[PDB]
Amino acid sequence: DRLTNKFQLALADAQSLALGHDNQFIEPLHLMSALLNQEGGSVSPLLTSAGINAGQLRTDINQALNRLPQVQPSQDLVRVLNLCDKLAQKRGDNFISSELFVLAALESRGTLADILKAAGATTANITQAIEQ
Repeated sequence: DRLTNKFQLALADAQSLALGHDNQFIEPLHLMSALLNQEGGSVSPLLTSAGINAGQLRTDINQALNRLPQVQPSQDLVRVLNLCDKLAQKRGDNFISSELFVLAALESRGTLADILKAAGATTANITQAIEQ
């Protein structure tokens, strides 16, 4: 799609994570975990730059993943990805990058947004990190 190759690869990993954890749906949480674990990925350094502890974030995200029902993208994920698209359009980006997911997730309510807020993320410090 309009997604960067790195973002597409993280999505594939998110699917593997959901499968490996016996979850029926790939949730924004799965993608965040994949992005946090992506060597050379943009998400971890973006968070560190925004003043958010990426290490503790993956722990809280893993805790949330551990709470999901066990038994394929969820509508939650489709929704957040749609906002990523709109955000890329508003910022004038040619493609949808991983950093936008952090911003879109923060503005999409639900568990991931709650975790990000508690971790110190705000539309302001994430947007600043993105522009930087």
